[PDB]
Amino acid sequence: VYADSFVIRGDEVRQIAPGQTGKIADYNYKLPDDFTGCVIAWNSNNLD
Amino acid sequence: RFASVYAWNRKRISNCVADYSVLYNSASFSTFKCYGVSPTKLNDLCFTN
Amino acid sequence: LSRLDKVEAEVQIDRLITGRLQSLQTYVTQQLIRAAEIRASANLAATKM
Amino acid sequence: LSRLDKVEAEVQIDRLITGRLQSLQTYVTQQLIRAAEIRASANLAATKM
Ligand SMILES: *[C@@H]1O[C@H](CO)[C@@H](O[C@@H]2O[C@H](CO)[C@@H](O)[C@H](O)[C@H]2NC(C)=O)[C@H](O)[C@H]1NC(C)=O
Repeated sequence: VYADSFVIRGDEVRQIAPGQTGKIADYNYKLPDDFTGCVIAWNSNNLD
Repeated sequence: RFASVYAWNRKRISNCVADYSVLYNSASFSTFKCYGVSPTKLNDLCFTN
Repeated sequence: LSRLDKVEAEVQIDRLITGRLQSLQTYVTQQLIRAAEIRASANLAATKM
Repeated sequence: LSRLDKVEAEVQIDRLITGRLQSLQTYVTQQLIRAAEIRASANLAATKM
């Protein structure tokens, strides 16, 4: 179980899903289109 | 100023080259949902209008 | 495959595959039924010979 | 078609069309196989006549 963690600006959380494309999915981190796994995201303005 | 939604402003972009990558790379576009075509390939197509 | 990217194209391709493969299964079934009819005619022709 | 509008109904219709069309292809295939059996019996009857 690889756990991969990073930060992204709120409305870009849509980009992460498998088969998406755009700034994160194109140039930073892409999920495989047959990904088995879970994407966990939560607000961090209280910290970051 | 844009149009109001009831009277949408329509412009024919035609007889011109269009790189859609420079659109899609704009961090402004919170929504860029496409149908029947995928953004990664738009530059491989040409369209009648 | 020019318009769409793989994750969407796979759904479109699967529908053409389904219909093209069902067209072929219909063809090969029909040719098997009709080949049995020709072999009946060939056995009859051999007997008449 | 009383419950749903077109964009949703078309998926529901496609499922019924698939299953109803496969029902007919099963019928017509089996009726062809069984028609060959009748034609064998008819040729035997003609020969016995
Ligand atoms: C609308 O105006 C903006 C600001 O003048 C243009 O912004 C450029 O957009 C491209 C594509 O994302 C970037 O590569 C440039 O770096 C941007 N320039 C600046 C100064 O921010 C934008 O090009 C214009 N819209 C269109 C469709 O051309």
